[PDB]
Amino acid sequence: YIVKTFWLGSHRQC
Amino acid sequence: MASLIQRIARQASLTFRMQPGFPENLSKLKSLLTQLRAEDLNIAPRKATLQPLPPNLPPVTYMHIYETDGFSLGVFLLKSGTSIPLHDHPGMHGMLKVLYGTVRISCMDKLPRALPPEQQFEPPLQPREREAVRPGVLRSRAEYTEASGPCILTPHRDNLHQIDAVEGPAAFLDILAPPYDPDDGRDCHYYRVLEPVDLPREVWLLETPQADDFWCEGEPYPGPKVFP
Ligand SMILES: [Co+2]
Repeated sequence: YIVKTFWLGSHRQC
Repeated sequence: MASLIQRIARQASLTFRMQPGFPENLSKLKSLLTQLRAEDLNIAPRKATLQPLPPNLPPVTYMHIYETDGFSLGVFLLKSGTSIPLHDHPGMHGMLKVLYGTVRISCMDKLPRALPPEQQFEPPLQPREREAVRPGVLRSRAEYTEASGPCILTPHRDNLHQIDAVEGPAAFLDILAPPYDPDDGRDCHYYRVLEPVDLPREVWLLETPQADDFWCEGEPYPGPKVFP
């Protein structure tokens, strides 16, 4: 899934 | 009286709010990070398991400490043999301080000139990739430990980096200013450096999706908290 993070931007967290 | 991590957060807020006062504040921030140790964050050094990494666990985890509109502050923890693959920080400053272990940091920048038609890489590229490759400069590749100073990147220099854990797990504290903001045009792009068919030397760069074997999951931050 995609999460918008402060530390890695648009990140696929899987 | 204040914990070192609170003092770092305060000084990051003063530094990143080049305007007048910025260099002196940035220097003071680097001096604070130089003093930081893993124990100041209640993070015990992690050593290798000597076991393979199962498919369901991430290669890297992240502890968030604080973020404002001006900066984000946290810790990345790399397992043995893992990396944060080559990526950029558009319009962004960044600092890194190793807490335990050893990392190799390769630092590059994008230089746009077209690939010469005869140019060849191994493995070979698809036609759409040949059209997309862009020139870059590889500026440094060195190893850093907790005894090294902080590593700095700016919008215009060393803006692309790759971080490899060397001979076991490693962790580092990162400050990013401003934070990434995909909705505002500041996203994290990944790249491949291409091997044609020392430093600083010219390389070729190909923007690429986030690797299938790289992702990062959060874990709780155990150290003293940053308070408003
Ligand atoms: Co980075």
